[PDB]
Amino acid sequence: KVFGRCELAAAMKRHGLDNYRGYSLGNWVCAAKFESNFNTQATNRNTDGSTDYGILQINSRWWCNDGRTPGSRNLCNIPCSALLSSDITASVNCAKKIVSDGNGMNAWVAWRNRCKGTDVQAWIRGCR
Ligand SMILES: [Cl-]
Ligand SMILES: [Cl-]
Ligand SMILES: [Cl-]
Ligand SMILES: [Cl-]
Ligand SMILES: [Cl-]
Ligand SMILES: [Cl-]
Ligand SMILES: [Cl-]
Ligand SMILES: [Cl-]
Ligand SMILES: [Cl-]
Ligand SMILES: [Cl-]
Ligand SMILES: [Cl-]
Ligand SMILES: [Cl-]
Ligand SMILES: [Cl-]
Ligand SMILES: [Cl-]
Ligand SMILES: [Eu+2]
Ligand SMILES: [Eu+2]
Ligand code: NA
Repeated sequence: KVFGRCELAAAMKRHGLDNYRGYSLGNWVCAAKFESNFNTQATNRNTDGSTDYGILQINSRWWCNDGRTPGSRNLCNIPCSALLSSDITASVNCAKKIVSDGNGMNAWVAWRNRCKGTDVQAWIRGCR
């Protein structure tokens, strides 16, 4: 599923991402934009051979099992394929663990590089 901007914002908010670990809603929407362009079906290989899955591009090196990432952990106890669902419940639940891991949203390199320090509130501009 490709989410609308305000649609995804509404969904993330309902799942409790709004100011989760102090990260306001726009931070989360902004991250999704540059990780997946709002597409729950997005997958991308990383150089280390792990794969990123879903709206928030959650890595198979640590967070989910895809069965082809050697020496990896499945810390959200979930098959990676479940992060591609049009229901973002699993991604959001997993993202809460990731963001709580110590470095906050810096875990998403694209967030640090493209969202951090910017006017992220614009990402929820006009949404109810
Ligand atoms: Cl957009
Ligand atoms: Cl990740
Ligand atoms: Cl694996
Ligand atoms: Cl393969
Ligand atoms: Cl290896
Ligand atoms: Cl594990
Ligand atoms: Cl599995
Ligand atoms: Cl949803
Ligand atoms: Cl933090
Ligand atoms: Cl990670
Ligand atoms: Cl990441
Ligand atoms: Cl800005
Ligand atoms: Cl801006
Ligand atoms: Cl915001
Ligand atoms: Eu990646
Ligand atoms: Eu760690
Ligand atoms: Na894994």
